[PDB]
Amino acid sequence: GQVELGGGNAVEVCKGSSPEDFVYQFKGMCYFTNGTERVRLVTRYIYNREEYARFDSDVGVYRAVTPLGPPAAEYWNSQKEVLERTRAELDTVCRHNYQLELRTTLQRRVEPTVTISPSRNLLVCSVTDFYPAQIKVRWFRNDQEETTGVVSTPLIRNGDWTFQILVMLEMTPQRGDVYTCHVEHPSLQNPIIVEWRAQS
Amino acid sequence: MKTTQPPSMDCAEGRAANLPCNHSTISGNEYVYWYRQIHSQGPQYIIHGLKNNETNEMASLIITEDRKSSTLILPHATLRDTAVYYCIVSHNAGNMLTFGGGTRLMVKPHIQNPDPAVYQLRDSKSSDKSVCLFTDFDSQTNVSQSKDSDVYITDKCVLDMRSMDFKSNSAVAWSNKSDFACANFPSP
Amino acid sequence: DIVADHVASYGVNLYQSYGPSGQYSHEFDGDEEFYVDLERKETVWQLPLFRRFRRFDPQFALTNIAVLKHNLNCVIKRSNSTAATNEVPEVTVFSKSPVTLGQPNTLICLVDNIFPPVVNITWLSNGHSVTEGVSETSFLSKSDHSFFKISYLTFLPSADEIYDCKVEHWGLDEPLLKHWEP
Amino acid sequence: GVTQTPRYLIKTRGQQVTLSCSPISGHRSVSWYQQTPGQGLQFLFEYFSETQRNKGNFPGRFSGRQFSNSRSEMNVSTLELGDSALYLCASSLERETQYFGPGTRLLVLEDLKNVFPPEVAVFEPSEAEISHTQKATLVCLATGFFPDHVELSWWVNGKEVHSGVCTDPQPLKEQPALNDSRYALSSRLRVSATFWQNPRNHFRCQVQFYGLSENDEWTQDRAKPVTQIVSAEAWGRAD
Ligand SMILES: *[C@@H]1O[C@H](CO)[C@@H](O)[C@H](O)[C@H]1NC(C)=O
Ligand SMILES: *[C@@H]1O[C@H](CO)[C@@H](O)[C@H](O)[C@H]1NC(C)=O
Repeated sequence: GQVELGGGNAVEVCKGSSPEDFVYQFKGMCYFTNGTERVRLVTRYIYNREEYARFDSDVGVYRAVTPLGPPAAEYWNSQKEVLERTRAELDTVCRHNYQLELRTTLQRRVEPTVTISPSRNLLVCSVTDFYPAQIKVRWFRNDQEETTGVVSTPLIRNGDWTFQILVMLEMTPQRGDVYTCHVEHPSLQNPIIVEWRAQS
Repeated sequence: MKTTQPPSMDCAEGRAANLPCNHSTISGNEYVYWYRQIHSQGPQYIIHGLKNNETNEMASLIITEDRKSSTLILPHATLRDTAVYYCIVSHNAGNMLTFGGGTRLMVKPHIQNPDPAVYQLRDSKSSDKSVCLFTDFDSQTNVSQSKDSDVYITDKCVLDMRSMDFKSNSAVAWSNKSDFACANFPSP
Repeated sequence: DIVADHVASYGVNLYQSYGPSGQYSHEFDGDEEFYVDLERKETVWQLPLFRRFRRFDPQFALTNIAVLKHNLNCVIKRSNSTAATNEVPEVTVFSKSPVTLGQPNTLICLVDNIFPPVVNITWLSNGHSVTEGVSETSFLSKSDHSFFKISYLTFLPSADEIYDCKVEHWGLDEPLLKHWEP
Repeated sequence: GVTQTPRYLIKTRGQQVTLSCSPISGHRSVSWYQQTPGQGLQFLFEYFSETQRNKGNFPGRFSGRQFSNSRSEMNVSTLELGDSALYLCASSLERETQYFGPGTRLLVLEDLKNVFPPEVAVFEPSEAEISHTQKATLVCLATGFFPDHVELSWWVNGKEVHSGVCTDPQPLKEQPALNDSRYALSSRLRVSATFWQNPRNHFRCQVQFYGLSENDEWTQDRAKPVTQIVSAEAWGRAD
């Protein structure tokens, strides 16, 4: 639709403007809860990994985190022009850009892919390529859910708007066993089941 | 522009001046700004708003809850509030400032005792030259008559004598034919 | 930190002084929505869904990053010219999908705790620099105000196992060579 | 507020112009605009920290500059007839509300052969107005001047007066069919009957014409139309 906006970087108080490096960061963060019912705008002014000044919508005014930016926070509160839009950015930026998340991000569903492969005995149930990164993966052995011999790696963010996880299982092969791997995910109305049989 | 306005707007002096503005395509991240400007002069910032109704001591601005339209309200319109008022939208993100058609506001004064008369004045440096003056006429009168060959007529002008709070309209007309007559078309 | 159902980063403004380089990007739930090419003045969305329904003016970044260049020279003089501590990064190489000896796949090289954001990633196949089919994402923010970058390599698994991820950073004494085969 | 110099300027083809602007104390975002009746308010370029943050779609002849004290400058090269405009300066705190300055009225002409100073004349109020309404009205008439860069002010006993004065909002073109027509401006001063009928009162219509400078070149046989003050007077009379 219309052009979106972002956090407004307030101006500093100075009188105008391995190798060494000076890094300056600024993050316009926003924390939504229960849809658009509990929006919280928290802008962070960071200098060399050290956050020295921040704004909070729950507070309403700028504050200095470290003794490095009292001159910035106290000056950013004095200017009525700066504090006027900074308070209004939660409605201008976040509460507005969140409405496009419903149309795009928050409606995105991706069905994962489940494969069981031994390693030679460790069994690996690899759930791959899914969204929105909410899954419940369980290992079973003939109607009984294994737990003690199951390794669960954390969620792996692939960076391409997909996720990946690996749930492993140590086992003793007994003839007649059937090792199913349940995978519960929002995009799936019914869970994906992949089995591995004990034979020979 | 993303806004629309009526260009023909006039009101009586002292009474409220409600200048409307329609911006149905405005987003939740665009402010509503109001600028006025006398031509050949720099524009003047008045008031700006996003949600709710805000009041600067110069004028007030109301915005509908649906954000479809907004109106600029002047409490007591004076003679100085006769510029061209612009209604614009802005992201307030270092973007440009784009103007539209605007609203040419004219503050019609109050003439309590109108006495329209056609006077004729003489030049001090030379009695050969002369001008005519139509003054003390109605405030709602189209004094701009068409200019003929070497016959010039100016627009209205409101004199505010602060020593006796007396106000009256006036307009000057002259010619180079030196056979001045200055004929006097009914009043009502 | 702060508990919420969703966390969006509509700033992530970056500007360092080592090499006059910057980066603007929006993030939702850790993933990058887009990044603004500060040289070509273009908004590069990371999803086709965004290219058909989203919209962003790259001028906002140039207007915003210019403020960082002012604030950077500001706090440098207030902090007695305090440099940035070179944190030690760590590399983890894995695959996007279970690799089979015939069907192609995508190799992923994750580099975490990148600060300052001056890092390189180059793939090494059998000691040779693999150039065809290499992609990397822009710097992604972290809670501790560091960064992490992910690199990719489109390949087809075979008998060749030499698939390293050369990562050179100031926090490291020697360049790291992390190779992993399923 | 926003200081912007010069106020008026008259140039020819090929010349260059350097405009300056001092913003509001505390502001460091100077924006430039060109206001024309045929193009409206067109964005030029914006300077913030001695750098060009935003830029419009104007040719390379339109350049800008900014100094450490937030004061910005703007230069135009190889002026054309279409460059004549009211160049505005918008001072902004950063990205917030912009406040415009007075503006520099620029005029580009093919030559200076049609630059005339005004012929100012004052017309005494008739004895017929003084007897009817008990109020005397003086009429000042400035005609035959180009360009319209002019300012009128009344002076009574050496003091500039504002009460009871009125001036036409825009000048009048004596030849509306021509675009190079000399302009005309009128203004009125109204006083009480007894005040005009006092010989000690001295009324003067002052007119400030902004024309050529002492450094410009002049070739025509007419006297050089430099920036001057043309003023006619009228002493009060008691008959
Ligand atoms: C927030 O929670 C309330 C609790 O009943 C619910 O009614 C509402 O739909 C939720 N979402 C909002 C307000 O956006
Ligand atoms: C690698 O990164 C280092 C910074 O630590 C620096 O030499 C340069 O940016 C890169 N050089 C090469 C050859 O990639």
